[PDB]
Amino acid sequence: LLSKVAALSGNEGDASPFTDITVEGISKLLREHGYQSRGFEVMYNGHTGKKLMAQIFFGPTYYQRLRHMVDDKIHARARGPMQVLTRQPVEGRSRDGGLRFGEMERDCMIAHGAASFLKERLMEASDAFRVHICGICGLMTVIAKLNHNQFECKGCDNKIDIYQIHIPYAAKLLFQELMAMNITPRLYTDRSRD
Amino acid sequence: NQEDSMIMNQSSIDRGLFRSLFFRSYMDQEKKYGMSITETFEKPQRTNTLRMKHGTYDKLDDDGLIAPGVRVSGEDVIIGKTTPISPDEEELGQRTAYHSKRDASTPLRSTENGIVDQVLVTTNQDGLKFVKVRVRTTKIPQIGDKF
Amino acid sequence: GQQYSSAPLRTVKEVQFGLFSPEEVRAISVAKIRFPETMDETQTRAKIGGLNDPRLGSIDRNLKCQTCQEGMNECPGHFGHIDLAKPVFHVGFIAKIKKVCECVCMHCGK
Amino acid sequence: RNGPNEHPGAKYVIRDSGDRIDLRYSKRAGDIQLQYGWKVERHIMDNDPVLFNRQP
Amino acid sequence: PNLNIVLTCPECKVYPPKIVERFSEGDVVCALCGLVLSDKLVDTRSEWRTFNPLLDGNNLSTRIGKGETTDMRFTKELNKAQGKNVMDKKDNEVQAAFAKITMLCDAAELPKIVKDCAKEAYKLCHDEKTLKGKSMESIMAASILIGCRRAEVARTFKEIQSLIHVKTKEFGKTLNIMKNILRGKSQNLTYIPRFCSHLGLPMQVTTSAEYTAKKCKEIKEIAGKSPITIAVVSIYLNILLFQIPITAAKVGQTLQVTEGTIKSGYKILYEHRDKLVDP
Amino acid sequence: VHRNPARLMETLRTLRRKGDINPEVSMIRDIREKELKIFTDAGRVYRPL
Amino acid sequence: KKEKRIQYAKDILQKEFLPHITQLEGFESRKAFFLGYMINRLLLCALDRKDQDDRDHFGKKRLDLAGPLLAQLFKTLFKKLTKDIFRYMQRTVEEAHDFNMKLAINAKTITSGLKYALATGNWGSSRAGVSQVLNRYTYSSTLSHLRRTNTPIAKPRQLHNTHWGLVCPAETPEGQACGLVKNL
Amino acid sequence: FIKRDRMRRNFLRMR
Amino acid sequence: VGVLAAQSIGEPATQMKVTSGVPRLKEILNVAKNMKTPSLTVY
Amino acid sequence: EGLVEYIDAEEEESILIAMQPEDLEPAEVDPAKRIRVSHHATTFTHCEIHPSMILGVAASIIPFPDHNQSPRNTYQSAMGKQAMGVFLTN
Amino acid sequence: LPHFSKDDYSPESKGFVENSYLRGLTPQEFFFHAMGGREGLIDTAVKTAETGYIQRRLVKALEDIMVHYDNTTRNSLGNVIQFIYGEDGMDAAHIEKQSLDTIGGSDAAFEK
Amino acid sequence: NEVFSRPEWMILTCLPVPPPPVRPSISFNESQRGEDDLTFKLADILKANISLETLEHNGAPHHAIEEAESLLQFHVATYMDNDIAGQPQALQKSGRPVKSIRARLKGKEGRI
Amino acid sequence: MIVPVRCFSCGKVVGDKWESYLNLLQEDELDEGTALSRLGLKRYCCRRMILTHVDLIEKFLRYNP
Amino acid sequence: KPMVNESDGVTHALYPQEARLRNLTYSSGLFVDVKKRTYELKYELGKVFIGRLPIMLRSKNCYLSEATESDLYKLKECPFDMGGYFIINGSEKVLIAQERSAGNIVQVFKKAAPSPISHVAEIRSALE
Ligand SMILES: [Zn+2]
Ligand SMILES: [Zn+2]
Ligand SMILES: [Zn+2]
Ligand SMILES: [Zn+2]
Ligand SMILES: [Zn+2]
Repeated sequence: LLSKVAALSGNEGDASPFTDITVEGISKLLREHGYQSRGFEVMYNGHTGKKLMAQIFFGPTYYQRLRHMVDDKIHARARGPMQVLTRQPVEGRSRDGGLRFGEMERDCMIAHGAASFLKERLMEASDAFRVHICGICGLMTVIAKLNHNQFECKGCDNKIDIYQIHIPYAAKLLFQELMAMNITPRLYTDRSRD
Repeated sequence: NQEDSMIMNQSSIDRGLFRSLFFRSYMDQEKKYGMSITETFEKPQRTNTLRMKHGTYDKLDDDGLIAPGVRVSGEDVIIGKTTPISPDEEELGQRTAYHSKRDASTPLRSTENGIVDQVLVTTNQDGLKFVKVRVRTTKIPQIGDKF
Repeated sequence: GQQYSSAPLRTVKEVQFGLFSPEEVRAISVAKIRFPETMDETQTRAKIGGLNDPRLGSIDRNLKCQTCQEGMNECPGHFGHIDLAKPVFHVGFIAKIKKVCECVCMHCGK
Repeated sequence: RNGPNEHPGAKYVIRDSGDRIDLRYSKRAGDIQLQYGWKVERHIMDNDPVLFNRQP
Repeated sequence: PNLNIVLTCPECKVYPPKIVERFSEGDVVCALCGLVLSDKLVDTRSEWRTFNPLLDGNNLSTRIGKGETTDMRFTKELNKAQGKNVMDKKDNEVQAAFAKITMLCDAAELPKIVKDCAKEAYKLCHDEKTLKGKSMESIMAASILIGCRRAEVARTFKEIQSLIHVKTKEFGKTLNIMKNILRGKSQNLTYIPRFCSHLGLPMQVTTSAEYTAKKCKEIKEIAGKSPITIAVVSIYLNILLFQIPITAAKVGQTLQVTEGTIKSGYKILYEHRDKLVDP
Repeated sequence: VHRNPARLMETLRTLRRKGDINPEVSMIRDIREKELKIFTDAGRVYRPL
Repeated sequence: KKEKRIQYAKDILQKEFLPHITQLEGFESRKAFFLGYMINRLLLCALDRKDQDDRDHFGKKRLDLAGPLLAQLFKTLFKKLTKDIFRYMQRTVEEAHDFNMKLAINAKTITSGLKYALATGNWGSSRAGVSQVLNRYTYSSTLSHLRRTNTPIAKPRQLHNTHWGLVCPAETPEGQACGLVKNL
Repeated sequence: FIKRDRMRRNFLRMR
Repeated sequence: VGVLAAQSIGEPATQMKVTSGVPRLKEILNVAKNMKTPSLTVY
Repeated sequence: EGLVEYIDAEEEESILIAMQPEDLEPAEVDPAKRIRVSHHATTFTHCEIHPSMILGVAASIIPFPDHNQSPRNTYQSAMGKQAMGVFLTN
Repeated sequence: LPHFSKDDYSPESKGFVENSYLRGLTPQEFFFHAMGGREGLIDTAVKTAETGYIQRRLVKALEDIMVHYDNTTRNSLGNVIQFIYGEDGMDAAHIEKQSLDTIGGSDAAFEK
Repeated sequence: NEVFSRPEWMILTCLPVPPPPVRPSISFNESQRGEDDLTFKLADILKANISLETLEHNGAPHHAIEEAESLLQFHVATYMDNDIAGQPQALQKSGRPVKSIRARLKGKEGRI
Repeated sequence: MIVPVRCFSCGKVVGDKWESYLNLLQEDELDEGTALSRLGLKRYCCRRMILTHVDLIEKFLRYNP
Repeated sequence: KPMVNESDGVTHALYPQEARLRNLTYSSGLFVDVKKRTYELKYELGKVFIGRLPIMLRSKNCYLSEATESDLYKLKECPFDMGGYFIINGSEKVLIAQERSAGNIVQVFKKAAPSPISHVAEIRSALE
């Protein structure tokens, strides 16, 4: 309102916090210029050109543009570069990184009861690794030279019973760190406890 | 307009309302490790330079820089810098055929574009020839912009 | 995108957690790792018998990882070892061992 | 036949052998005919359900 | 034994790999048939984000210092254990030598490039047979002078001599045999702006002494008698051409040059005053 | 201590307003506490009145 | 020895005991009166005649600009400089050699100390986040940025009545650092 | 109710 | 049903004589040995 | 000349400050103006220069912050540190 | 505030804002309103910071609980929490508030 | 359990060495090559082990043997868990604490 | 800056009214509303342009190229 | 006054604009009159550079404090530049005002814990 009165009279209105300027005085000063004292003004529609039933509060207002823009936010990733440590999609828009599927998202997928979308999102959509484990010991010591279809597991005398499993690369990092920490994460495809 | 949404006049935008300029500065510097290896600002040739980016190198000059005023887009190399390599150090892929040097230029951002405003070259404190670039880009108010 | 294998494909069921025996560590490992240096003396390749020799896994794609062959996107890795001349304790077990020292005799071992 | 530039197009082809041919640089070859059992990766057109989420 | 992975296109097989690398998609593709050659591309920039072979080599080491919650007794026992194992390697001389050389270079206000060149020179010499001593002072002074000559810097012998007392003669011999070492492991103009900085002279007198130095280098006669006197008599003539007064005593006591020498050179220089005028 | 804080406080205030003492020095006279604190140390935040 | 521990304890009561006022010998009567004053305040607070001393009073708080910070920093760096110079003196007289003014007084201790402290966020972890890059988004961001005061980690986040006319009651960030950052 | 910014003419015409 | 219950209880926690609200919920879930207001209702 | 004095937060405990000069100093209504206090206090030792000075730099840009709630003044004081403009001319 | 007298228990000096947002507020009221605003922001921030931790403890507390093909709520280890889900076996997406006509009404209306 | 755990196995005698697929080193610009912290820890274990063997081969000062034994115990202890209370913290030459495996498995946003 | 061309609403040309505007202000010493009433502007959409303009090109020209 | 010593050895005056463009540190040299004496025991028988000090802009040591409007336009510095910050490696660093408690004041506090101490009279004593 005071910006409209300032735009009509030509004098910048004083907008100090603690003064004696009231709203009724600005309504009178705007009334002296011919417009409605309450800031309303009869508007017409743009599509039909028909008068609007309710008057619109219409007047200038000072605005500012922030740093946040869409051109520095929108980004999509479809098969890009992976990290060197976890072999997972990188972090950052400049490095062409993917979005994070955190723990709460997985908990929501469990709440919906969709296990196939969770498995696909945590394997094919991210990282999927194939390894071979031994029958006697469930460790990843199975040397695989499959150019001639040959396998071994060091330290347990096996060249026949070798199993193939698909686990994420992060889980393999966990198992290898446990083996580096003197912990045996033995994996068995059969149920011995029954 | 619902939920703090605003409708802006297009004719006012076309006449220059809330239009702003963005100046991005890319600073590059050549360095010398043990004096034996010396980075040099130059235009890399596609014949003897290994590890060269897929960007275009037609906007570079003879010194390996883009003169101001040249319209550049994303994936464009602004400052061409090459590093000397040793033949018996890596020998990866075709390194035993290129022989010469390895590319290590600093290109523009992938999503950015504009007109190079100003480029200056100066020696820093220890006498290393570094170069600063400044590219300007008018960002017309879009629907996704915040006010 | 990995290479095909003829091994039978099964899921992972039971997982057993246990301690690593030193004999099993020596039976799983392939190298001894005696030189504290990283790369070779010629500042290239690997030390061959050191902290990161081709007897373990490798990166940089171009290298082949001698004992698996194949590539880095396929190499699970390989294990080395370190044979100490003086036995040491493990941190996460320092308490437990102590409790064992308070549960058994220190001579007849009963 | 539209190309990756146009929206009603594709990006990569996967033959039944498990091998991916990129549509880029494939126009230099000339013609690419599809067979039964292949997997062509298309762009997101209409009527495609996708998950929508907002943190936290 | 081989271990060299070479990417080829089995469909093209017409030429060695003339391929293109798509980093945004993380693949490498043949630029002919358009067939991809590899998926899931690794990065070198991303692993470097978390983080010297030229000098330290392949040696690794780790510090032991005090902890957040620890005792001072354990910190001393671990450091004394490393003090008994410090004899296992003869690399204690490189860290102490680089420390003292670091102190001298930091005392001379020389740039880091001359410091790295001097450290590289001392690393090239180190402990060879042809050195055979010199009490660690002459190899340090000569290494600093070598690192100064390599970085296109100019430092007079009386300057390093003013820093370190190397007795000149043994310094010259150690510098000579050191230069032979450098040749076995395979310019006075820069002095003018330095002395002009010592006297606080304008730029026109500096470039005037540059043209005078080059011309006097082209005229012959006397040739030089060491370039320092040619520099001081050149600046002396270029300053007697203008009106800024320093006389001969002040410039002789500031630049450490004999007055009879700058007058002896000022005589024949005044004789060759003809062809030395730039404008 | 001092057995006449009235005249002394008036003197220090009159000499404080004339510009002799630095105006950054803040002096307080707590009556109930029967104290007279004088603060001339750096770090205090003041405002003109 | 007892004869040295009685005089040593007396020297503790004359020097380390109450460093303020002074540290000379003979000021025991004065410190006795001040001590009796502190006991009078403690027992006088125990008789419920005075409330607990408030720590949120802004008058009891002191700010530190570049003056005090560079006073501590330049003080410690100067002490290290003196100690190093004396070390060079003892090395010179002990090893029996010549002296040089270029090897005794070093400049990279003061240059590296001031340049490093004003370069990094630390002021030497004791203190961190002291030096921040200047925000040049607009003019009011620089004005409001230079006058920004920080408080290291009663409720200090709530606005106190002593902040009238000294701290802006509205200009404050939101998030984890709410109310800890203040504006003049 | 507006900011009086013409004080230069008033002070110049008053002093 | 466990995740659905944990969400059906955790969601009203965002909108938040004896003590009520988030501290009281913390005392109930943690099962603390002492409450903020140990009161009784003697009928 | 003894016409203005600096006051910290310690001396503020022992002074009586007046808000407006020509409203609380002299001794004694349109319904559009706000209701104020009285002038029963006589021992006014100091007087406020102007109340609008209690705000900071960011809050000073706000027009009529009295008629606006405080958290909006805080949010605007936070958005005023990132708007587009002209910081300098060089 | 240092603008009022000592030992003042009047409501205006103790925080009452008798003015409205249409006619503006006085400084001694805008200060207290700023205190209330900052207190509101701090309180909301703490309530969110604790709400997140509570949310994680509830999610990780109730996770491996489901209903098998026997209408019995039991976890993965087989421990039976509830013999019947919700003690009735009804999903929370088909329940509506109903009125019991057996207890409602007087005795004369019941017999009538 | 005899087949899985033994008190003799609780005491470390031989130490497994993980491959670079666990600790990937970097060779940036061919002259700035960075090695992981676990690699430096393995170097410390090798230097302390070879030092202890050398001190135990020729002569026996009885004190340097205990200093080298506590040194190797410190390198292995910090190799398994660097953030051990009551013990000094190993720091890298760059100015940061040594990253151990336990630190990779303990803090948030890690491996779990 | 440097006199916005046209207007940000109606579209009327105003760039040729700045020189006269200042000329009417520095010569006739009239008010802002009177000068805007002499230029021919009858809508406040235009008035906010001349009234709220901050000419910063003058402070930009004082730098040597 | 603020100065810069280059790589070749020349040292000249520094301006904040060239300091920002060359990624330098706006500092000034510091000298000290170092006096030495030799006693032989009470028998008694230099302007040394100690280091550089970063200078805040718009300060009595910087060149811009005495500059006028047109002079600032010659040095390519806006007159609206408030200054009050440092320049290190071409970066404008600001030292945020720290806050701490005062000393040499007797304080008393209560202890609502089951500790045998009921009231504590703390006083942080320190010299000026
Ligand atoms: Zn096996
Ligand atoms: Zn392998
Ligand atoms: Zn063979
Ligand atoms: Zn091909
Ligand atoms: Zn208009």
